[PDB]
Amino acid sequence: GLPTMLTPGSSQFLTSDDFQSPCALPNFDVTPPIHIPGEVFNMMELAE
Amino acid sequence: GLPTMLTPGSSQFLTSDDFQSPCALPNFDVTPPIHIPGEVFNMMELAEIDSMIPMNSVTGKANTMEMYPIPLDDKGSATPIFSISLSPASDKRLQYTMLGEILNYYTHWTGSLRFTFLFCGSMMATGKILLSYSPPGAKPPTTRKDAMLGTHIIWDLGLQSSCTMLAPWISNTVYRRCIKDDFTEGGYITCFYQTRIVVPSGTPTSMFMLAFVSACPDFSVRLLRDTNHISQRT
Amino acid sequence: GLPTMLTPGSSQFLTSDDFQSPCALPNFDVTPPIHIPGEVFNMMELAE
Amino acid sequence: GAQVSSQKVGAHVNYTTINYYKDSASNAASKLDFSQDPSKFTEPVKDIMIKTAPALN
Amino acid sequence: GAQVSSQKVGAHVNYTTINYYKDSASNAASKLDFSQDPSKFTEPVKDIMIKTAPALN
Amino acid sequence: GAQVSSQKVGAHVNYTTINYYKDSASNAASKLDFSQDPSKFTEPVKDIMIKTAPALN
Amino acid sequence: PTAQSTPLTSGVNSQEVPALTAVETGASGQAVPSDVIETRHVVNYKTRSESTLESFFGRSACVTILEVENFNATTDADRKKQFTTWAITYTDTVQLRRKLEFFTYSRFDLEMTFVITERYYASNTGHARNQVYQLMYIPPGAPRPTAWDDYTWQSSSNPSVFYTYGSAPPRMSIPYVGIANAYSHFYDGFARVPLKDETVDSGDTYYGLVTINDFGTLAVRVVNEYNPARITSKIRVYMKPKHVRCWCPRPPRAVPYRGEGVDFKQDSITPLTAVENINTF
Amino acid sequence: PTAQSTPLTSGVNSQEVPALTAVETGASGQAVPSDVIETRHVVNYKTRSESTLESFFGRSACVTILEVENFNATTDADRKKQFTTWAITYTDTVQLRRKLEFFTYSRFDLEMTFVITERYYASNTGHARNQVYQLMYIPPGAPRPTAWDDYTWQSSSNPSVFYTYGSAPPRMSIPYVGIANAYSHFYDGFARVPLKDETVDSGDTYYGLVTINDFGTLAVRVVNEYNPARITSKIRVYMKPKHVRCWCPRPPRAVPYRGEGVDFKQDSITPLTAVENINTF
Amino acid sequence: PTAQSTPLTSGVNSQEVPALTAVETGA
Amino acid sequence: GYSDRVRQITLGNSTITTQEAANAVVAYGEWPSYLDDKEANPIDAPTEPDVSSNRFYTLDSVQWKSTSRGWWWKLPDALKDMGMFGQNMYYHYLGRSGYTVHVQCNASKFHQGALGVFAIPEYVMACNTEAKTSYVSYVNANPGEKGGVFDNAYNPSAEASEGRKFAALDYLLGCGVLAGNAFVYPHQIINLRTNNSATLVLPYVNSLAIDCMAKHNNWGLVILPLCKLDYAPNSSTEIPITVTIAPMFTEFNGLRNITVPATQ
Ligand SMILES: [Ca+2]
Ligand SMILES: [Ca+2]
Ligand SMILES: [Ca+2]
Ligand SMILES: [Ca+2]
Ligand SMILES: [Ca+2]
Ligand SMILES: [Ca+2]
Ligand SMILES: [Ca+2]
Ligand SMILES: [Ca+2]
Ligand SMILES: [Ca+2]
Ligand SMILES: [Cl-]
Ligand SMILES: [Cl-]
Ligand SMILES: [Cl-]
Ligand SMILES: [Cl-]
Ligand SMILES: [Cl-]
Ligand SMILES: [Cl-]
Repeated sequence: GLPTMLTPGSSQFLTSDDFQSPCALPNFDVTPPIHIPGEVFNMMELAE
Repeated sequence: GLPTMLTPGSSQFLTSDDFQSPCALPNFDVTPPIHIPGEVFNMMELAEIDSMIPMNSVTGKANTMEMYPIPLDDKGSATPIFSISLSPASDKRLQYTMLGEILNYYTHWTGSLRFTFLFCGSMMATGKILLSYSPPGAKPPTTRKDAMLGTHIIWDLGLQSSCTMLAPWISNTVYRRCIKDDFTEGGYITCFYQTRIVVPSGTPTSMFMLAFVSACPDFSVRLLRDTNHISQRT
Repeated sequence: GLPTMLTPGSSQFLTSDDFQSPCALPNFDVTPPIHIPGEVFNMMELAE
Repeated sequence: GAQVSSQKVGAHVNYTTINYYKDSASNAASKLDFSQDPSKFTEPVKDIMIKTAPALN
Repeated sequence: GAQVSSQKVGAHVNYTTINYYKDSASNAASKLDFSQDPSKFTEPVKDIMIKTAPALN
Repeated sequence: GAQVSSQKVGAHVNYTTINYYKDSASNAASKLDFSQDPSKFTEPVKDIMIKTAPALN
Repeated sequence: PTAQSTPLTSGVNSQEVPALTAVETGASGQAVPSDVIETRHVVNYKTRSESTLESFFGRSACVTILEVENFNATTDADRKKQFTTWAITYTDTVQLRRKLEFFTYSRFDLEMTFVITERYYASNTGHARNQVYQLMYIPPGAPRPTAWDDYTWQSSSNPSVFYTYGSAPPRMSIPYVGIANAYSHFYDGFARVPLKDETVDSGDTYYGLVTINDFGTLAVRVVNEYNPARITSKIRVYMKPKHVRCWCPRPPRAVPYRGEGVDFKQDSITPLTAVENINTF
Repeated sequence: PTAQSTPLTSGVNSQEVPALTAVETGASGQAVPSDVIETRHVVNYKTRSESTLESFFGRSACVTILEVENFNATTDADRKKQFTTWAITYTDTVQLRRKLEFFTYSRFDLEMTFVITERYYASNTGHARNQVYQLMYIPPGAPRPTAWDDYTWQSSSNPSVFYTYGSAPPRMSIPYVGIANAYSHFYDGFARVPLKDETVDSGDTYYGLVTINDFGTLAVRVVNEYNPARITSKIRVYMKPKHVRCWCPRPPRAVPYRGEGVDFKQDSITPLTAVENINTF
Repeated sequence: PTAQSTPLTSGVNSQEVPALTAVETGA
Repeated sequence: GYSDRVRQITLGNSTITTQEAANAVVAYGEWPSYLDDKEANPIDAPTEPDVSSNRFYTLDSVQWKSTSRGWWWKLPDALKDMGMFGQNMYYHYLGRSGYTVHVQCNASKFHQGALGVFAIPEYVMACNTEAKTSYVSYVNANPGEKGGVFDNAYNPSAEASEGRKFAALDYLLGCGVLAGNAFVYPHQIINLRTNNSATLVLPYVNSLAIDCMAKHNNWGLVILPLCKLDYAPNSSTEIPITVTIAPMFTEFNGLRNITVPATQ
């Protein structure tokens, strides 16, 4: 194997992490999107 | 998965490591920077600033403002005015200078040291003063005739108030240690009246000078360490 | 994370290994080298 | 396969991403989307209102 | 995405860095910055002082 | 950043190295150095000695 | 870039007098050895790499020690031992604090690392399954836990790290989060202006950074329910400033601290050891 | 590059006499087989790869064994068992030392690796939770611990490694840290010059490298507080010189060491076993 | 993209009255 | 003809001359300036009072004696009651200012002594009770033009309520650091044999572009006798030290009714 060395943080679950993960339902065909009125992109839109 | 194999060191926490780690506050918008005066980039910038040596830290004067001024008078004694070893991290008087404090976060130092003296007598006081640096390995100088055989400067008191004596880098090792150590001893700094201080009548016959120390541009430090100058109970 | 799989040998300390490891004194400025007489490169030089 | 993108700036560069999985659902967070149109909620009026003009004329 | 930079020399090369995270705060240490200007602390005087000249004329 | 070098031959190729650390002290072993000059120890004489000639003439 | 080389110089007999100056000007001495002695040429290959700010601060330093326990708590006092909260600061310890306080202002990102250790409280109560810890960062305003298993730990928005005992020390980066353009290590002021003839108390108010600083709270619990064996844990918190800038240097702390402020203690204000004589080598 | 091939040569009858020389000159014998016998051609494909300095020194060698314990200490002696300090050296063991001492001077970076092992002191005092160790490098001048839990272990500037029992042996690299341009394995001198008529003691002073060497101190503790079960640990320290240069070869150590110096022991200065006769095959 | 910057502006004395509106409109 | 010893400074309707100066310090090498649009924060059009407020104000003089341990002031506190500067300061929530500080002390060619004159950013000082930390009253922290004095003794109070003032211990610079290291701060020395004045030009220094002047002092001004005053014919003689300070590049935001701080 490729020699590797684990660093601090290894195996932790940080709730604000941003990693990839395997999909439990591979090659699932999501329902096609349609246009719905009232899309929001930013909470500051609501603050205005 | 990609075949891998863990090596020694795996899972350790080395406090001087330098790794990436996930951010707890992703896509956080930091406050924009603005220019602030007095930015510092290197601790050696601070080491090049003059700070006052507590040269007269004798009993009754140590830990008072009177620890700094070096007593002078018009009597022309042959006894040295002050004497101190070139041990800038460990000496009882140099360790608490700004340079000394910075040195105590490091293990090794190298370069030339600058000693600047400010005469604070009256304008009517005149005098000539010998300032000497004797590299180590011989009898420590306690008389002017031994001191003047080393590196030295004769300072004439006058309109220009201050004189700089250098302890040039003269060492066997490439670095000295920031501790008291015979192998990396630095030598001896002394001071004598070359003539004497002379004053006319109606003038103080005793007065002071202030001594400052700073690092030269050839100076550098290595090997970060904890200082012995701060602690706490547990 | 990148999917990986540990192989035999993982976590062992082989005394003849040859791996990188983190430096305890980062950005340390080593004493400059100077020429010293009598450099040796191979134990067989001494055997001759 | 590698995508190189700008990082969110810190106190004082780019970063690299490779997708390892065949399903987009496995991917990390969507890239920052600064899109907005507050007017669909703050001013959903049929006839344009010019601020400097009277709202009712 | 890979940056190749000079290493700090040892007893007797280059190294490679790739940033894995979208926030610069996650990055390893800043590269060595040898910038300095001691004069802002050691000589913050309005009028230039030439060493070889008298400080006060 | 990757260096490709010849391996030491076995019973019957090249290998790849990337340095991961900013200090050269962190690096793996120095590459094989076959330098030698036994004469500095075996024949450190001022005047050249030709083997086939008399050592003392 | 290297520290300064020394040029070859001989003597002088001249109206140029670099040895004299006037430090009344506010300038430090500037002369170097070539100004006052004969020098050889020496090429200086040495660098100031290890005294850059990044190098000086490039260490994880312990800033506090927290304690939490896991056991069947039947009193209010024992229930409060099942979790702990800590106002985030660097003033519980002295070493990193003193280094930061060489400067008035700073700006940096932060690497936080944790070391978690356990011991058995006693040996006649069986054993305990491996424990998972939750370390939750509670920004100012977010609800603080009053019990180890209350609703706050669901942590929908606060960052939490779940750490499994025996795993590598957990670690995360924090951006520069100051509400000013730099952090202030010293603040010569107050949080509000007391006004003429107001009825607000002026006898028990404080001064300086303590009146304005708030970096939130770290809350820690053992996620597991109790075993028959009581387990006591310590959590050591480490901080490393990285991507560092600093401004406005200061003399370093010369005497012991006695709290979060600059105050000093009467029995500990004599740092110098007196020398026998002014002429002591 | 390979070791020398042998050329095809026949006999001679000549005034060229490579078989004779004069080693009084300081030159070793130089003749090779083709100078004194008839030889065939043999192509030599073999190399001196494994006797380069890097190859000769390319091993992690144990240089010391340290001990630390974790238990409820109620006496000064037992409190001192909760941590240990060790002046860093290669003279506690003999094998690496002897190899280094083929040379007068060296220059290398160092890989340090540690092997940490535990056992229970007894079996009637329950069990112990998994332990974390701190190994702190204390450079000369930095404060040394007097207790396992004093302030020095916060290690703001000293490098420390925190190791979790059962994990891979911890490891770090150290640069060439000598204050000279090479390390000296031998130093024929003193740390200071004793001067005429001085009152300094000359009866109890030492000689050689011991008077000038100082590579700092390794301090080790178990970070955990005590369990009811006392745990005793050993820490084996390993050194591998890498990126190696050496100068000025020496005869290797022929008799047992008896300390850090070159001194020898009266009962152990007869390395050769006598042969029965000068004619013994 | 950033939040809105503020332009340099002085005073007014004008028939343009941006301070008044009519929120009955739903705006 | 021109000399490092002779200087004129004019700001607004005020001028200073000195014939025994020693150059002048510009703190951290930076002259004060107005706040740039790219570093701005409050968005209201600021008041820039210019000559009405950016001018020399002379404080009450203090007396240097052989027994004096030193003096301190804070800025903008020391100028809070000074003409239109004070009015602009208190009518606004926010303000920023640089300064020209001119310290004046003449004697004779037969007197001796040396004053260290230091400008210290965020000059936080120790309190005088060990029952609390950071326990200083607003009134004691903000003495105004009278400033305060240093002492060579530390005598913390028996009761917390009586120690809500600074422990201005000279050799610890009133803040737990050694006074010999104060030279890391912008400074000059008035050494009586050499010079009779010190001049320091200070930019605005803070971690913010602009701040609440009534809450927060940006600079401390410290005058310490490094070498005691001595005069052979009368060791008990006293000579004045006079401090004159001009705000520079003043800028204020957040106008409302006037701030009137508590006085007791
Ligand atoms: Ca309108
Ligand atoms: Ca000059
Ligand atoms: Ca021959
Ligand atoms: Ca150079
Ligand atoms: Ca010269
Ligand atoms: Ca061959
Ligand atoms: Ca032959
Ligand atoms: Ca904008
Ligand atoms: Ca105006
Ligand atoms: Cl939960
Ligand atoms: Cl559970
Ligand atoms: Cl600790
Ligand atoms: Cl513990
Ligand atoms: Cl006032
Ligand atoms: Cl009031």
